[PDB]
Amino acid sequence: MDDLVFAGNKALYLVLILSGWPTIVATIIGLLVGLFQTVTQLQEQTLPFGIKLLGVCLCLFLLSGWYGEVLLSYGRQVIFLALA
Amino acid sequence: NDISLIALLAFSTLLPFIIASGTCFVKFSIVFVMVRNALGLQQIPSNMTLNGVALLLSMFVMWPIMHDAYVYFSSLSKHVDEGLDGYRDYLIKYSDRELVQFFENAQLKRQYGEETETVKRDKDEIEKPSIFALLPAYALSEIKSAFKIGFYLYLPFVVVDLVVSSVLLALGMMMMSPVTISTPIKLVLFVALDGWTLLSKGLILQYMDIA
Amino acid sequence: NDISLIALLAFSTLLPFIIASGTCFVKFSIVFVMVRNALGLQQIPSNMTLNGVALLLSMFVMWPIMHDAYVYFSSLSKHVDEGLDGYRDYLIKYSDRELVQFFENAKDEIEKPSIFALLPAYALSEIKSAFKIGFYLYLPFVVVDLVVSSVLLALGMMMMSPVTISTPIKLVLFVALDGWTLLSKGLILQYMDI
Amino acid sequence: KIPVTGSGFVAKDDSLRTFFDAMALQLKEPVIVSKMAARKKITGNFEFHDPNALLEKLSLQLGLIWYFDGQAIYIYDASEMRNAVVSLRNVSLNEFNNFLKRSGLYNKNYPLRGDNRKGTFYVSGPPVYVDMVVNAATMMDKQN
Amino acid sequence: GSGFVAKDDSLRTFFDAMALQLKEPVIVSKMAARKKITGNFEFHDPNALLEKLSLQLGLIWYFDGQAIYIYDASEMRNAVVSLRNVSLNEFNNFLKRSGLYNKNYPLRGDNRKGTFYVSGPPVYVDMVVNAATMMDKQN
Amino acid sequence: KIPVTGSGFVAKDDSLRTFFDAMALQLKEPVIVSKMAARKKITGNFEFHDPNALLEKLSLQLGLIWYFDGQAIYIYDASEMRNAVVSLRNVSLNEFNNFLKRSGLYNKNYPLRGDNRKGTFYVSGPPVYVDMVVNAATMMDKQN
Amino acid sequence: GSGFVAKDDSLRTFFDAMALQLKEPVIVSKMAARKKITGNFEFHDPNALLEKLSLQLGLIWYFDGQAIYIYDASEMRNAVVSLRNVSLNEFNNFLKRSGLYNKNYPLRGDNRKGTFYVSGPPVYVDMVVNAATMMDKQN
Amino acid sequence: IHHLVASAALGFARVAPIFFFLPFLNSGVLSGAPRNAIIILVALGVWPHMIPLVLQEAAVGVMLGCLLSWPFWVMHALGCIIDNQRGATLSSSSEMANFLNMFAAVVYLQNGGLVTMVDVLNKSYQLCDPMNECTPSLPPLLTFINQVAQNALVLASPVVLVLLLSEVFLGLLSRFAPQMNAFAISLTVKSGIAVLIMLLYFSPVLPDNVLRLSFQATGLSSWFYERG
Repeated sequence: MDDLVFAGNKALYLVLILSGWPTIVATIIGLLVGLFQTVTQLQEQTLPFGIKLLGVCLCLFLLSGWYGEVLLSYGRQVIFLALA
Repeated sequence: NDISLIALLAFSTLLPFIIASGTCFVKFSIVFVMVRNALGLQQIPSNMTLNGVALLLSMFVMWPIMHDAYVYFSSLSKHVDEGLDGYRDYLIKYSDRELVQFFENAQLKRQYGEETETVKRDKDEIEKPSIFALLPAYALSEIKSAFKIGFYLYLPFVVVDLVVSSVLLALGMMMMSPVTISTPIKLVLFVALDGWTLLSKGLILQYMDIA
Repeated sequence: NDISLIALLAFSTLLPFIIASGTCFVKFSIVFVMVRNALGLQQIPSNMTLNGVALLLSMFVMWPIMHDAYVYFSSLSKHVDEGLDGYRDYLIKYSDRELVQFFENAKDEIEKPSIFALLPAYALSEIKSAFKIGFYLYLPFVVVDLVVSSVLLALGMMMMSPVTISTPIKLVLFVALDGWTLLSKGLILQYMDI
Repeated sequence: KIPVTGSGFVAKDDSLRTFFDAMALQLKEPVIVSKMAARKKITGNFEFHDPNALLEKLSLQLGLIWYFDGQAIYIYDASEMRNAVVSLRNVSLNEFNNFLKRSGLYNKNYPLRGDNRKGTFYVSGPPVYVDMVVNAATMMDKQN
Repeated sequence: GSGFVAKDDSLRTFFDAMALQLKEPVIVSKMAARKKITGNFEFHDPNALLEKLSLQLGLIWYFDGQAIYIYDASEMRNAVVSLRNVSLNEFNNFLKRSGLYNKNYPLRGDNRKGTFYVSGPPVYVDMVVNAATMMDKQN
Repeated sequence: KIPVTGSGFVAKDDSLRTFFDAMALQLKEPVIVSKMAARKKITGNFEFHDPNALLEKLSLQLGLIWYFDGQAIYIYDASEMRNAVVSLRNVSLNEFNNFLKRSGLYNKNYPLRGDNRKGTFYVSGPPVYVDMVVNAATMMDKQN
Repeated sequence: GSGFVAKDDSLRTFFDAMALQLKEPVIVSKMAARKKITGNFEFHDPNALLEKLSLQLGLIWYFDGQAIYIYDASEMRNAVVSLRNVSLNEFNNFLKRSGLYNKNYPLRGDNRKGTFYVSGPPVYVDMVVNAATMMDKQN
Repeated sequence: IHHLVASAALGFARVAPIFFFLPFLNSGVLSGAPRNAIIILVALGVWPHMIPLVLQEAAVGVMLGCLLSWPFWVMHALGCIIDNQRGATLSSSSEMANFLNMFAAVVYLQNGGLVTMVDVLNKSYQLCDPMNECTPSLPPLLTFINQVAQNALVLASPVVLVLLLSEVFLGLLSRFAPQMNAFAISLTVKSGIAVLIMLLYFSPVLPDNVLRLSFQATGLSSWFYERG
């Protein structure tokens, strides 16, 4: 029981922490572009996607090999708890 | 010799009946299907195949136990009791204790009446349960054990799907199904982990041992 | 021949157990549906013709194996093992040697392993290799699925499903590449050389 | 480790097979308790100094039937008693009672009911007593 | 001297340890191999220790001249067999002259007749019945 | 690199099949151990200088039966001892014991129990001794 | 001098190398080719080394005039055969006059009777059974 | 002999809908080859001893299968509101609710589970044996839809109110500067707050309520009566 509680607490923790850096690197560049639009008046609502695509695709570029060694380290542990 | 084909049409359905109900084939078929639903595939890998691979591993394990029923072979029922001690001992080891006692008491309540003394756990030292109480309880105890393995197997992929559906909502791509992106990167988690040589490696070690 | 019609109908329900597990039909039929799902199709072409092309390609490497058993094959104890020796020197090629020792315990030149010990490892080795070469096919289509979905998002049309646009492009990327014949050439050259 | 001064058996929820095997030393024969008469339980402080008289009283208070055939003591409950009626074509009942008295299988609690010089009688008792009486009665007429 | 300190043994590792002082091998059945025993036992009179422990545990045993068979008490079977042309007093002299006569389980029957009643261990009953119907076949 | 310069066999968890083959040169016959008697294990420092008394002592301490038929030493465990009753039609027991004494297959540990000049007797022992005495007594009546 | 240096050889390639110092080919069975041997051996008295190795590894062997068959100890079989019109003594004279007489596994039986007991390697017992039952039909 | 087919086709009728409804017994985890062998073993193992008798016994089975599938519908409806508030479901106007249903099907299955399931099914023949015209008792059936919805709403009550305050505060942030595109700015953060808030009460609260909403054998008389 205490491992079923631990494995459920860690699956939600890894979802929270792996979707952390791409969702805070697409937030500062969602807010500072609009703060530039508060100084100079622009009425183009479809503007900060041009930076949001480069922000998410460059954050997923440097940490690409890092996600594989957190998914493999958690996926090998849960099967050892399953079988043994 | 077609006068015994009325019993051949019973023995050729009773021999797969024990296979699909009371042996280890039930655990292997549920785990193999639930890892197909864990990845998110519907047809492939074509469970006509998976009922053959699960039968090859179950006959691999059931080969020494069934062979003792052939080295041997009101009045014939006491002869078949001596021929069926290895199967009753295999069903005792892997069924549930709290569930066989339920099927034992409901049978005594069925046969003799409501004033029958309730059987407790302390019979287990010398008294052995019947073959009609182990056989329904073994199937449910392997449905419980295979669903227990399949939830653990299920968890990593759900971790992949909940980050993929989060980054497709960070970008403004809410009108985009995340299955078409996750299904490539859900397949690397099964080939870099070589789980086909890990589930079959572990499920054999639960029932037999090496060296 | 009423003692032989049972020996014909059981053989006709035994070959669907063997062809679907212990031949190259396993690796053949899986990739045809993974490339069927990579384009975004559900009912095209069917589930029936994809097992037909894979069965016709499956006997291209099994008919040279089956002819050796037809010429060769209580005297039937050692009669069967050499009739299947042309099938068991093929099953050691495409399986894992450490895995067949796991089933043989639970050199190889002086003694070939048991025939019932390496057929599950052959099946697991072809499901694993089909999943590996099946992951590769998905990637080009996923790129042309993310490009059109981010070009329409460069515009203001966030309420627009890109499946109505990506499906023309995905099957010109498979016919300008000549995809269907290209996969079958590599599947034949992985088993029988030219 | 076991401090009580006297001698006796203390049963705490014993189940009538482990209880009668404890009486199987004062009785000098092994006791065989059936399957239906082993579901009943008994608890209390007992002592055995003439167990052939103690077994008769507890077989009426609990409800049981017993039989001693020279080697063992069989115990069934009361609802397992069976009946039979058989006919002897060429030996008498007084001839069959001399075979039971001389061998040592004559049981005065379950006698044979019938006319003294005829061929038919009526026997009833425990299932090991009836299946011996019927089998020896139909195996003496075929000899004679 | 000697002995055996049993700690949660299973009545098959115990009666094999007694099978040195007893000068014969011991064959314990698998329905009497589920009972257990523990305690410090000293083997200085084994033929009376086996007789006492068969009654305290509830057991039946038999020694035919080569081994000692041990069953539990609920495996005792019985039969009644008819000899057409050989007396019981002659068959009982065959058992006395051979060595299979066991005074614990004798043959209950009329002294000059053909019918008797036998009961005991299953290896003793299935020998007496077979050697009696193979003595009607000889005559 | 080998220890103290005496003679002996050191057994570190062998399985009674690799152990008796080490004794199979002091005994001058090959040793055949059954499949059920190869699951027990032994561990210790042993010393063979007359092995027929060591095998007699270990067959009682471990629980085993054995038979030397003139060319090999068969070893079974005690739970494989089988028995049979066979009746001789045209030859006596003393005229069969003279065949066993002259042929050297007579074993004093498991003799033939029966009346001295009759046709029926009783054998018990290892399955290679019982399958030899049954077939050699059946095939001698059809000879005479 | 000659000799063989075995490093984890598989007991079929080891006994094939002794088939030149022995003057006959050596035929090793399937179950006996699973054991392994290693070490430096010197072949100068091969028939004295073959018996010493066949007792330490656990093997049986039989040389019939053309080859040396080698089995292991678990493959030894036995039989009993009844002759109707020839005795044991002239059948032993058939084995001595032919050259198939093996003094390690002789025939056990009364000297002028019909029954005897054979036990040895399977290429020996399957010859003695077929040669004994084909002399009664000739006589 | 030949009547046991009818005595196992009467057991199959009651057992089969329950199998159809429960999450650890459906077609996703039980393929066609072993499926029809288990339900004859269980139906022969629970027997206490004309076309519309199989329809009456099927109606008692659909009422029993909904009562045994009572605590998993609450966790699935919990997941569909947690997944709906963060986004990811407005393409029809799931992936998260299948995780809470798979979790509750294991945390129910460890402690007890199949014992109370076959205890309910064995007490069903002690009150509604066939040829006595049992019936699923209409006047409590009408509030069954309401009960699951109420339980799901109270269970999910934190995460909706927190995501509602995140929408009022982000709506207040746009009144100070309307050039923000605050519709899509909230869409990046609500899927992280709907995970962080449910992390604080996933462990201590959620495995209790599955053992609280589980239907037991003591309430069978309030849901099944007899006409006879």
